Amino acid sequence: FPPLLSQEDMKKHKILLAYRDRCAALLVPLNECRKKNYYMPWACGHERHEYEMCEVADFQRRVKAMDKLKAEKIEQAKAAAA
Amino acid sequence: HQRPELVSFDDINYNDHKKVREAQESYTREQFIRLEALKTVRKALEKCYEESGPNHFEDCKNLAEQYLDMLPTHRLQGYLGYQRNDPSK
Repeated sequence: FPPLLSQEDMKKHKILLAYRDRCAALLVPLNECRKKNYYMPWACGHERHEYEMCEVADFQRRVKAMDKLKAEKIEQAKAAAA
Repeated sequence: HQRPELVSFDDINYNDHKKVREAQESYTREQFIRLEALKTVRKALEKCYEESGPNHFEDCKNLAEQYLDMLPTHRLQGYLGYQRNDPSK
């Protein structure tokens, strides 16, 4: 789960917009990997996958929002005939 | 080094030609002073940017505010026109 939404840590952990989303703090274990390591694919198998699964959770709640919007538009298209 | 005294160009009745030259010299120097202030602004802005990384909105905006204010000014000297009877543009 997205644990937090900090802002001054989110500035000092010098990250950019469109990484400045939810699940943003999980880049802090990631990039600290990537510079202590050399950001190869044999760098952080677990630690990348953690942030990846958090992104998957955000994707699925976006899919639920899509469900809601399509349901509302179809119900309005139903109601407009009466 | 040396610092010539500004003459206030609009004040000396235009025959004492050494004073006229020193007035236009001084006015052009004042132009270059505001120009070098603009150069100071740009040298500050580049340091704010390369310290900021992605942090435009943090602390680098307020440079850019008076930067794009100061840039359409502080450019030319021309001549302080006599009467400005006919405007255009």
